[PDB]
Amino acid sequence: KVCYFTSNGITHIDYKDVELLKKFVSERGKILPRRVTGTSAKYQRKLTVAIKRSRQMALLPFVAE
Amino acid sequence: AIKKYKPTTNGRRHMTSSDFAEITTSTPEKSLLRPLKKKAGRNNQGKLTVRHHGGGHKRQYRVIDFKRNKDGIPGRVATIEYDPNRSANIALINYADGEKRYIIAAKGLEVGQTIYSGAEADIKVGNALELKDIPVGTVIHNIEMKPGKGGQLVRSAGTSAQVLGKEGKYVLIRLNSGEVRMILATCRATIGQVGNEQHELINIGKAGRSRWMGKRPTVRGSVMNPNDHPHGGGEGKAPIGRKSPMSPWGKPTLGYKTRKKNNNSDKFIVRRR
RNA sequence: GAAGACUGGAGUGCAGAAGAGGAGAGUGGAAUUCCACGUGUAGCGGUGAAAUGCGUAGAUAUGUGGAGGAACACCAGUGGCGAAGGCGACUCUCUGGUCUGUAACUGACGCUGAGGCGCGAAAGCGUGGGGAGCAAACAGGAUUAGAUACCCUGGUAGUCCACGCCGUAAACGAUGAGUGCUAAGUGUUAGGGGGUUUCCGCCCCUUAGUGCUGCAGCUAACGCAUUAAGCACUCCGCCUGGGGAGUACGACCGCAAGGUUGAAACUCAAAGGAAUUGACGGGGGCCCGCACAAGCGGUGGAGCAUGUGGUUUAAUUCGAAGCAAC
Ligand SMILES: [Mg+2]
Ligand SMILES: [Mg+2]
Ligand SMILES: [Mg+2]
Ligand SMILES: [Mg+2]
Ligand SMILES: [Mg+2]
Ligand SMILES: [Mg+2]
Ligand SMILES: [Mg+2]
Ligand SMILES: [Mg+2]
Ligand SMILES: [Mg+2]
Ligand SMILES: [Mg+2]
Ligand SMILES: [Mg+2]
Ligand SMILES: [Mg+2]
Ligand SMILES: [Mg+2]
Ligand SMILES: [Mg+2]
Ligand SMILES: [Mg+2]
Ligand SMILES: [Mg+2]
Ligand SMILES: [Mg+2]
Ligand SMILES: [Mg+2]
Ligand SMILES: [Mg+2]
Ligand SMILES: [Mg+2]
Ligand SMILES: [Mg+2]
Ligand SMILES: [Mg+2]
Ligand SMILES: [Mg+2]
Ligand SMILES: [Mg+2]
Ligand SMILES: [Mg+2]
Ligand SMILES: [Mg+2]
Ligand SMILES: [Mg+2]
Ligand SMILES: [Mg+2]
Ligand SMILES: [Mg+2]
Ligand SMILES: [Mg+2]
Ligand SMILES: [Mg+2]
Ligand SMILES: [Mg+2]
Ligand SMILES: [Mg+2]
Ligand SMILES: [Mg+2]
Ligand SMILES: [Mg+2]
Ligand SMILES: [Mg+2]
Ligand SMILES: [Mg+2]
Ligand SMILES: [Mg+2]
Ligand SMILES: [Mg+2]
Ligand SMILES: [Mg+2]
Ligand SMILES: [Mg+2]
Ligand SMILES: [Mg+2]
Ligand SMILES: [Mg+2]
Ligand SMILES: [Mg+2]
Ligand SMILES: [Mg+2]
Repeated sequence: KVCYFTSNGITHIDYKDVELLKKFVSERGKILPRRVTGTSAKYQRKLTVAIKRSRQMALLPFVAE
Repeated sequence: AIKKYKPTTNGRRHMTSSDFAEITTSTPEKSLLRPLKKKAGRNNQGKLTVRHHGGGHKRQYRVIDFKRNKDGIPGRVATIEYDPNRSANIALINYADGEKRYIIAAKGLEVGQTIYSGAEADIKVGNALELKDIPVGTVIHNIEMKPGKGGQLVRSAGTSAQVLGKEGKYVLIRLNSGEVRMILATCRATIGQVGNEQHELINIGKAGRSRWMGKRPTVRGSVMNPNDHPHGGGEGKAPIGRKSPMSPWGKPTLGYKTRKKNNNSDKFIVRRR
């Protein structure tokens, strides 16, 4: 459970923070559902856009392995 | 675009034409005009060898640059004009030297651009490059067959060819007719499709308008006499009472392949149309 | 009706929030297809079975590179936005609406709305680009008594884009718009206030959406029930037994297919909604029986007795017809 972002108070999810985003993707680069990481709805949407942006600039793998 | 006419008369009922929207000027470069004279299909001996020709509006040849052998000199596009001697339009180009030449106006060419020829030129519309410098997959036109001769292959309005692959001294190219052809890598070509793409939609609408371009009426062989055509003769309307439709000189005309059966360039053609 | 006054309805200002709302211009990665070149050999594909089909001019498989079109895996959720149709890759530009708080401002400026004007899935039409997959018509191979179908192999218009038409749908919540009043319980989306608390977190109050369960009340019943099908007020659209029939005639619109408006003669004594009790299903669960399994031994094979059919005869007397006649 517990929203990771709300618990730590971070209110801006950025696509450059490639080390943070890798927590919420699978080992293959797929985004994980909010019913597994437990993050709240308002922040899952922000997370999805940031991952899609940084996927484009080779910071994250589209399909990995 | 294409301009339609209201049916004010029966001869203008279905006639269409071009609006000439892309043509900039109307006065040719007087230093690049040469005279022509109609031949009407007449021969060296004065005989008629090719029929249905002769008797149109008089024209004047203007020399086109197919070789494109001025290398390293930037050239600015000045005007886009009308050439009666060919289907595509032409563009007047004055290089930085002060030398003026005509080329075939490609699609997307407009006044004010700059073009180059050589080995340092970019892959841009209007540039001329040797085929060994053109990457595979690009669309080219004005292909030439022998080095240093001048473009011959793809020149008509709205036509294009594509580079398929390189295999050494030669290059595979898919011509506009749809055959993969193999030509030398030292020949030149121009990037881009040819300009006047809408030329094939024009409806003549009149017999006189067809006569303006220098065409004479075509008589079907079925209405001739037995000594005039293999189809001639017969009481009433008659069918083709033969094994095959025939040309005026014999030699069946429907399906019969006429390419020479022992041609030298057969090895340089991969697949036919 | 006329002249004044007010702020709660309505709107503006100020401060915040969320969103696949729209149009244009670019860009990205998986995958099917095609092309060029490495390696390799006789198969590949398909079905309930097979054939058509592709393959020794060397495929299917595999590695590298290129071309082009279309749709956007996970996120994804009785989640969100829009008046309805509808809108899911990313970035930028131009844009419409909505919700919460404040009480700064105007001071009834409001609701509904026949004729009118716009938007309106998919198919379809006109001019022109584009065409990778899929696929009406169609061709071939199957199936069957026949198969103008379902199945297999291909395949054109079409599906895509620009502009102009069309004006329809189970266009559905089968439920017109506005406003007020009438028990509760519990999820979720976007906000606001307060208690506890170093934050974190838990609880209570509240506004606008989106679901489930339920009292009064309503309903023929099913069921609806603060997102009413309850109790009331204002304006609009529509109905008056079934067929003929959304037909004919007239009119308006359309390039065309057609669309909107729209009867009568004649004929029937019914058409219809919901729920009940059976019966049935090439619907689903559970139990039983020499019903299958585990056995032992027969029949169908050969020779005869014997009953039936068939057939032959003047007669071959009549009745029995899967199980349940022989
Ligand atoms: Mg001729
Ligand atoms: Mg011309
Ligand atoms: Mg005659
Ligand atoms: Mg003869
Ligand atoms: Mg004859
Ligand atoms: Mg006759
Ligand atoms: Mg107000
Ligand atoms: Mg949007
Ligand atoms: Mg292969
Ligand atoms: Mg709405
Ligand atoms: Mg006042
Ligand atoms: Mg209204
Ligand atoms: Mg109206
Ligand atoms: Mg459509
Ligand atoms: Mg197919
Ligand atoms: Mg309707
Ligand atoms: Mg619908
Ligand atoms: Mg609703
Ligand atoms: Mg209706
Ligand atoms: Mg109702
Ligand atoms: Mg009502
Ligand atoms: Mg109401
Ligand atoms: Mg209300
Ligand atoms: Mg109400
Ligand atoms: Mg709620
Ligand atoms: Mg509450
Ligand atoms: Mg809302
Ligand atoms: Mg509610
Ligand atoms: Mg009532
Ligand atoms: Mg209920
Ligand atoms: Mg109330
Ligand atoms: Mg509802
Ligand atoms: Mg009712
Ligand atoms: Mg009525
Ligand atoms: Mg009636
Ligand atoms: Mg009647
Ligand atoms: Mg019933
Ligand atoms: Mg047994
Ligand atoms: Mg045994
Ligand atoms: Mg046994
Ligand atoms: Mg046994
Ligand atoms: Mg025995
Ligand atoms: Mg008997
Ligand atoms: Mg009997
Ligand atoms: Mg029976």
